[PDB]
Amino acid sequence: AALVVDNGSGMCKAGFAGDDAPRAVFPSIVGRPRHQGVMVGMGQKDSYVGDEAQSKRGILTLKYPIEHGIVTNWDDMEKIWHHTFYNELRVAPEEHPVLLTEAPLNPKANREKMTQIMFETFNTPAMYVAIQAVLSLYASGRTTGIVMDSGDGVTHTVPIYEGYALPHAILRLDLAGRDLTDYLMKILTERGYSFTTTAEREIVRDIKEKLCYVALDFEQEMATAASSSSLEKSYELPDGQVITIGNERFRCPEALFQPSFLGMESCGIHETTFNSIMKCDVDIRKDLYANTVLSGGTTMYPGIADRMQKEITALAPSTMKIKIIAPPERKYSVWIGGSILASLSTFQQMWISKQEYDESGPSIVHRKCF
Amino acid sequence: EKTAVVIDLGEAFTKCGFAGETGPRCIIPSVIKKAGMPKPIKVVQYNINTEELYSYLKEFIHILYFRHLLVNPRDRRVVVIESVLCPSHFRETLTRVLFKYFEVPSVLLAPSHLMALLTLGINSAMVLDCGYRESLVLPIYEGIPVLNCWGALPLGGKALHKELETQLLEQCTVDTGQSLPSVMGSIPEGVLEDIKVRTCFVSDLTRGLKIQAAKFNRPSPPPNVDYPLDGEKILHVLGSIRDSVVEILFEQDNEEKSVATLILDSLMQCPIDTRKQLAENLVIIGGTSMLPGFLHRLLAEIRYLVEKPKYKKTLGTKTFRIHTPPAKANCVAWLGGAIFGALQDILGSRSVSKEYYNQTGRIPDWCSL
Amino acid sequence: IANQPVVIDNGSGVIKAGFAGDQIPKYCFPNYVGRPKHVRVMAGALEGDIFIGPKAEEHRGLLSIRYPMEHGIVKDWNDMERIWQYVYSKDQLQTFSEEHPVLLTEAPLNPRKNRERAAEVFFETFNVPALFISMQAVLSLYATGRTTGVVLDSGDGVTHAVPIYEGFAMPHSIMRIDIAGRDVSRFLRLYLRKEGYDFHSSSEFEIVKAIKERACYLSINPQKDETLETEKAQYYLPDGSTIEIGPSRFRAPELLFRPDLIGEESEGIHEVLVFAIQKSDMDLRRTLFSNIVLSGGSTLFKGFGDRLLSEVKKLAPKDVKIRISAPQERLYSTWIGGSILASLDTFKKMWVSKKEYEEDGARSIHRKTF
Ligand SMILES: Nc1ncnc2c1ncn2[C@@H]1O[C@H](COP(=O)(O)OP(=O)(O)OP(=O)(O)O)[C@@H](O)[C@H]1O
Ligand SMILES: Nc1ncnc2c1ncn2[C@@H]1O[C@H](COP(=O)(O)OP(=O)(O)O)[C@@H](O)[C@H]1O
Ligand SMILES: Nc1ncnc2c1ncn2[C@@H]1O[C@H](COP(=O)(O)OP(=O)(O)O)[C@@H](O)[C@H]1O
Repeated sequence: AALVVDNGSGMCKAGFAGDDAPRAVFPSIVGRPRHQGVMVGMGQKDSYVGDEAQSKRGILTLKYPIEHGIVTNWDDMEKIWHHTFYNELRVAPEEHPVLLTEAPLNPKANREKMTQIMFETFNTPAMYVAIQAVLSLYASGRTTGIVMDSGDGVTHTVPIYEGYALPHAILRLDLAGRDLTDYLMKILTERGYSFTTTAEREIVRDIKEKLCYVALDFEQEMATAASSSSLEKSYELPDGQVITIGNERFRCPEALFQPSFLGMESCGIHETTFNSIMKCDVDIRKDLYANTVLSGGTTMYPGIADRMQKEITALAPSTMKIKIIAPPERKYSVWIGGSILASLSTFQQMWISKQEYDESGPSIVHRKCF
Repeated sequence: EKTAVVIDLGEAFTKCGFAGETGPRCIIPSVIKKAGMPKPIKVVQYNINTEELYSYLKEFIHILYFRHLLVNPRDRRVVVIESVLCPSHFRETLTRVLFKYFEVPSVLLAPSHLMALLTLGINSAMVLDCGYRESLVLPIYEGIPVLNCWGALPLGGKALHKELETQLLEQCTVDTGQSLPSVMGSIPEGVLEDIKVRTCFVSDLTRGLKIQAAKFNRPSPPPNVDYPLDGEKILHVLGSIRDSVVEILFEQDNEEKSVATLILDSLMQCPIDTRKQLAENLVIIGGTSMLPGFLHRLLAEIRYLVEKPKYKKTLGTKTFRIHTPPAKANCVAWLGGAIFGALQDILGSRSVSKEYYNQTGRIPDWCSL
Repeated sequence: IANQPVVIDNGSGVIKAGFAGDQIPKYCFPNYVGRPKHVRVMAGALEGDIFIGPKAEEHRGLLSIRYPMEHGIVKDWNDMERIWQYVYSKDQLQTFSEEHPVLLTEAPLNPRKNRERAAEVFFETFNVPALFISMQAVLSLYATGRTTGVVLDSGDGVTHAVPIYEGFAMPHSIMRIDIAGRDVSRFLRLYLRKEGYDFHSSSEFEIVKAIKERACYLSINPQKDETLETEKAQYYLPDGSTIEIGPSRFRAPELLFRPDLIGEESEGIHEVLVFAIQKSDMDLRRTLFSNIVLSGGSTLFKGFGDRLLSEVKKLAPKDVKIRISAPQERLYSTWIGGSILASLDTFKKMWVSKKEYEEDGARSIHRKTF
């Protein structure tokens, strides 16, 4: 009887332990309406959370509470947690221990305030905070490998060999899905479709989730898209309006492999994984090149394992078996792994009881996180 | 428990009654009653003296209470229905009257479009108010009005009266007892209103196109009946003017601004998500909206302007549908305010209390502080 | 072929033109097309149905005005062709289009269709031998004769900040809001309806624009002007009447600083400059705060610089020197700098000849100017 909540910068995948698929799957968004001197009448809420704000998105302002894995607004995150517990799962958090998923290399203030809120506000008996990559490796059915997680606000790589982590070979990159959404929004404005407000950001990310794929040979695909026009597909907005996108489809996730399009001055996800492998020990790099696991929602692009495999193949030596593992359930890998972990017979000693927080306080999380 | 008097103003006819009462108890015009007054000056006027409007509002609301409400203004709440974009000076004058001469428990300057939406029960629609002075469009989404999306046109009942006055003054065939034109320099508004309701009517879309062809090189429908007038000054209306009066109401004149075009303009400024829900929920309120064939020609004009190569590429194929309110289009907003006034739960906290106005003086309006 | 280059400084509200070297553009007029209200059937009224500038200002209550450019994007290309032809006509330049070089201005982040159609016009209708579609911020820097600086222009439809540091324009630090003078006039009309007067025509809307340009002050604290009672400075209408404006004269320019009060989502002018500086590097903000260049006609409000200083002091960190350089030629800084840039000798490589444009077309434009 454990609760597994996956709080990312985008969706908030929540459900019970032992279950295969999570119950609660909703965009973690809060939104205040356009405050004007006029009234409303016959009731309405004050701040819509979840699918409420997703359907009433035409007038409210979408404000994410988590930016790059950092909870930037604890009151909005507290509203999302209250909505999750008392409305999506329909069970109070006092009768169950919860399991939260944070990103690696996360500033300590988040990892501590999360615990302070889960104990002082909801009166939970036990809470554990695990790294999302570890849970993705749990859900991948392996104890050896590197996880190339990619969320909407964060993207990191964590190598774990035979169940042991390498806390120094863990990299992290802020170039994730939300930055791709902003880049696609800017180039769609360049093609003549101004998606200015935050309410249009959900439409442009819907375009990203539906018609954007990873190009294998980006220069060849770009030259053929500028030459031919069969690649240009159509798409309908919530209105009767219809658009056509030619380059945007494959040029949108190109920022993941080429961060120079956003001026990040960094390395792409392929070389981020390559550098994360090279920072490990020289005797366990074969297993990492074979058990490369993709996870998160930003790896759901069609035809991305081929690009990752080609780029790493060009980077890794010729005598290595480059193998990319991309399960179709990688959108919920963190939650599935949280379910597996929460349902283990050993994990009961791995919790953080209420009295432990009563004695130590917020500093016990660092000695009990991982 | 006490009731709530729902007062609704208007430049032509004021509407008033109680809370929960389906339909107002009386609909008295905005005229006054005073000795030595050949023409009663309207109560709802703008850009004029302050104290004069204070006295006019005092006497009109006083006679309104004591002649169609039969109750002292201290035992029950007052919900003053006022349309949005009403001048602040007019609202301040109403507040001064209701709190310095009558001393009501709490007023509520609630908008008109929002309660017109409350009548249907749904939380989102596009509301076209064909009032007397001007036309007004105000999109409402999830109970919140999209105030930046608005539209006004001086093509209400006043423009119809101006049209009828000029046109009937031209073809003034008042028989003797044969032409006799311009016998009187100006004709009143009562006869003009009677001509509007009893004789004028809204034409068809194809008939309107025939009138457009009749503008410059034929008026196809010719029915007419010689409208009488007291003092044996019997005039004769024409079979084409009964069509031209509505033709100017649905005229564009190379500016693309007709009564039906205003809804499409406000729909253009609305956000992408709200588009199909406002198209699926269209409400037509107002007094000018009670003309025979007005809704049919209105919807036909909307759908005729849908495939116009200026608004089609942004709207396209849409499902336009007009709702049918459970009250008359001339008095829908009042019924919405009546249902709102019959809700004594939060109205005590939603409305402006008397104590707060006496000790503060500030009136809530969409303005800073 | 070569002659004196013409700087056709376009814009959403006032299209400005004049030959290079001139320090004052002798031919400036508001950007619109005048057509009479009643559809013409014969003569004896405003003939030809085409009025621009002085002949457009000749009559107001007898015209229906249609703007050709909205938010820097050309909606009616035929109207812009007629306005450009009016610039080449017998009343504005009396010169030949196929002889003089023509400079062109555009707001940043504009769609490619605008540039392609504009070059189609300037290379098919008016076969200009030299066309260079420059920007609208770089030109203000050339006019001021300054290397560094944060150009904050505010025309009739677009307000955008482009922080250029010693000739280097940072494209990812550009903030662009589609709110300016035209929308300021629209919400000013909205507030005028609350005052008591109403306007319902395009020419009537230009009368509202005249009302805006004569008296619109920005106090540092609008609540102080709200608590007190203004003296209601009169305004003699062009029709012959008088209007006591009142509080709407200051409530209307609050849009550019607090657009959330009306119901629109944006950041505001002060936040455009602040976020444009915050998106820049950490080592350049100290110099970009002390180098602020104003431009555009919407920056001509009484007390604009004082309120902008107060808001920047609120957002920027303490003890940071701010210098909002407000030149006197703000309404013509884009044209003046365009004249300075076009008068240069290195400017020869910037344009594209007619044959050079015929070589490739759209790609030739986008490759040579960028
Ligand atoms: N089919 C798809 N193709 C491409 N991108 C997708 C697809 N489906 C979802 N996405 C993107 O993946 C992201 C989903 O984020 P994700 O599911 O990883 O949750 P999260 O909030 O990032 O938390 P976590 O990283 O822990 O899962 C969204 O930004 C969305 O734009
Ligand atoms: N039964 C009717 N049939 C047709 N038109 C009507 C009818 N009753 C009123 N009207 C018209 O409605 C107008 C009154 O509108 P009103 O509701 O007073 O506007 P406001 O919103 O300013 O109060 C009058 O000008 C009149 O022409
Ligand atoms: N003195 C002024 N006071 C108020 N507003 C002004 C003033 N001068 C210009 N404006 C506004 O600024 C606009 C002119 O800005 P400008 O930079 O010329 O625009 P564009 O670059 O689009 O031509 C006009 O449309 C007008 O609304």
